[PDB]
Amino acid sequence: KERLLDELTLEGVARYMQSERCRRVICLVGAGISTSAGIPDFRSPSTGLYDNLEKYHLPYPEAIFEISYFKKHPEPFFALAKELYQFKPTICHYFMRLLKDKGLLLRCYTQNIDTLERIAGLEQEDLVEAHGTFYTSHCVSASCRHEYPLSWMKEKIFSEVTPKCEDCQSLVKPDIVFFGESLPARFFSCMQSDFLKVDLLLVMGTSLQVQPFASLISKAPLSTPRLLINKEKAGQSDPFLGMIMGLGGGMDFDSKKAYRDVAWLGECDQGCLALAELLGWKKELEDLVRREHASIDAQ
Amino acid sequence: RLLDELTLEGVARYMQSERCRRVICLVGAGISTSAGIPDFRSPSTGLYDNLEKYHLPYPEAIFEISYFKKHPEPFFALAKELYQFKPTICHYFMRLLKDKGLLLRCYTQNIDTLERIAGLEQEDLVEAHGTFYTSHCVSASCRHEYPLSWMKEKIFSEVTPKCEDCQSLVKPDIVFFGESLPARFFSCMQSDFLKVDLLLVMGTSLQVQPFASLISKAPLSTPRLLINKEKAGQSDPFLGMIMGLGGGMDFDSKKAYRDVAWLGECDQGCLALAELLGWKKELEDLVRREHASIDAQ
Ligand SMILES: Nc1ncnc2c1ncn2[C@@H]1O[C@H](COP(=O)(O)OP(=O)(O)OC[C@H]2O[C@H](O)[C@H](O)[C@@H]2O)[C@@H](O)[C@H]1O
Ligand SMILES: Nc1ncnc2c1ncn2[C@@H]1O[C@H](COP(=O)(O)OP(=O)(O)OC[C@H]2O[C@H](O)[C@H](O)[C@@H]2O)[C@@H](O)[C@H]1O
Ligand SMILES: [Zn+2]
Ligand SMILES: [Zn+2]
Repeated sequence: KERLLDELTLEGVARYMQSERCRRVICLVGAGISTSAGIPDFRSPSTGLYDNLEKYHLPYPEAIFEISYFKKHPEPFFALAKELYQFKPTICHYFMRLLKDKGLLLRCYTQNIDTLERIAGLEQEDLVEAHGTFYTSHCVSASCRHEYPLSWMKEKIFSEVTPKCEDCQSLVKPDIVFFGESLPARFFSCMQSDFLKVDLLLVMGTSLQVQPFASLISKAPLSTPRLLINKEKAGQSDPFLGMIMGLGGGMDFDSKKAYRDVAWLGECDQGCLALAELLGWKKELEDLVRREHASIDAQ
Repeated sequence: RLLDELTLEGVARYMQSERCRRVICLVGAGISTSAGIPDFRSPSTGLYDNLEKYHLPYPEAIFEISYFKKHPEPFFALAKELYQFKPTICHYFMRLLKDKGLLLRCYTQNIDTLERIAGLEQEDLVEAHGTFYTSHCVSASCRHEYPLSWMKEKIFSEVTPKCEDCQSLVKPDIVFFGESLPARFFSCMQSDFLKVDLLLVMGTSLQVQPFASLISKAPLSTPRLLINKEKAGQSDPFLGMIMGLGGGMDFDSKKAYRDVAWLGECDQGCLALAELLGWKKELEDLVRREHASIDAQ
């Protein structure tokens, strides 16, 4: 339990990052880093997806990604799946690409399934897609588990055909993680190793409202500084009934005892630009975004 | 490793040793079922399966602070509909721990007061999910306290309570979803869990935070005995899990070292351990005496 930051501010963190002790950075990201791109997050008021599902007549919004409700009524999820089937990465994404190219990125653990991380240039080794992906789909039966490709899933989706296994006739779904579902093994293999020697955590665009992902901030050493770049504070709350975080497993930005957590409130993109400038990468970042976006438009 | 075998017998042997000086009990609604009080989440019998008459979006809503401010009628309806019972053998076993200087603390999620009626004192107790005894206005600015008498009159009168000052809702200090827990929970927690030699967990599903976190707060060497109808706290990780990652029980893996599950009724598990400890007759005599006294208006 050591304080490495000279001051609990973005500036202090930048200074720390340009030190030699800071070699390994883990990024923890959610849907907030993609809103600037046109993709809605989940729990933002009025705007968020969970406030926009009335037409599916769910008992509650999370039901649409809940494995039991799904097996019982899979039609809504696939309707929503086609209703929301291109986007470009954000400055946040390319800031993470920069971290990678500057040899500071041990890993990015993401809750998103938009693939903007890959598109931003991150490779699979760099990525833990904590909540799955659409690229591959599987028959839900544990015996069968027959794999099916993205082309097949699309066909079924836009063909408005509820996918079934050609073999067992069971339901087939994309390997995105539903509530009640187990997370990809890679999530666990990479976590056991990654968090033992991490020098900085960068949390961005997440409300930290789901487990086990929320536990990740607790897995880092107590000395490891943690910076949240988010429109609102997350992970900091007094203990209340139904809280997601484990007791003492959250962030401490403001208490008298606060020593390693820093909260920059605003758009992810602007926090990333600010940090870059403090680091001296602002024009390199800008040029990376203009170039990549340009190269994208050409396609 | 402190337990010689992961069995009730190994726990009893450990408890008779000199290394077991302080015991913390963690209890839930399952320790009160044998007295006629239903739990929350047991299928069909549990309360959350018996709230259809209130037409809730989900059962927990009836104890959720937001739905409550929007729709306070169902709660009070239930509050009078569920407004006497006697403590069970499990409660008196905890009283027995108290009488033998082994009980550091009992943390309870229950609000039925059978722990007090059973003979536990305020200092022995952490009522983690509050109490019906006192009631407060929901406004943080107001926070006008009201007595049990006030709340009863209002409830049995079918009168939705309002604050005399701000006209906002008034509710008993039982902890709803979204509500902060009593400060004493955290103050007692910080000190208690540095010096606990045994966790005894009874009659809870460990499905709500921050109470579920308490098992992770104990030292890694401290044995943990669950006495419950079903195994609790031991699950593979999944999206939506309540437990923090690695914060649960390990009864059955190859790496298990300290956690033991005794599956059955709480009263029978307490009788079995008592027997093992040589306290069974003393326990049965305590229960008989105190129940007799109770019957005596
Ligand atoms: N443009 C932005 N700039 C900065 N912060 C933002 C921005 N947009 C949103 N935020 C903040 O970003 C946060 C977004 O909160 P949430 O929408 O809950 O997204 P999640 O990724 O954490 O959801 C996790 C899981 O929940 C689901 O069940 C799925 O399983 C998901 O995988 C909020 O604090 C916003 O204020
Ligand atoms: N007679 C019995 N003997 C042994 N175990 C029993 C018995 N009866 C029930 N059980 C077990 O007892 C366990 C009771 O499970 P739950 O019904 O969730 O009660 P909680 O106290 O943990 O609820 C915690 C909070 O949740 C609410 O929101 C309130 O806020 C509560 O404070 C089950 O596993 C049964 O198998
Ligand atoms: Zn199949
Ligand atoms: Zn008031």
